[PDB]
Amino acid sequence: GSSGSSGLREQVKELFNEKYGEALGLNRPVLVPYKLIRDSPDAVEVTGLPDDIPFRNPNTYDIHRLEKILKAREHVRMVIINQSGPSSG
Repeated sequence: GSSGSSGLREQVKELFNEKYGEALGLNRPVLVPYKLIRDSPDAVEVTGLPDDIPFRNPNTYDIHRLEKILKAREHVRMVIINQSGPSSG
């Protein structure tokens, strides 16, 4: 319930998605199966995120977190714990 232009949200979206891709060893951004990771916390590892900020759907965070995350976009790093992905899609 605010006025302006919700961009960060999307920015963060592509961010987490971007990380996933790189983590998957791909060269393209891929959505993050938070639903899975949720039930399976030993599926993908998420790090680099800002302190005092967990790792969940970017569609909930606040201007701060949204920014913090973005402020740690270069720090944010994903590591495939248990999943393994194919090559050349």
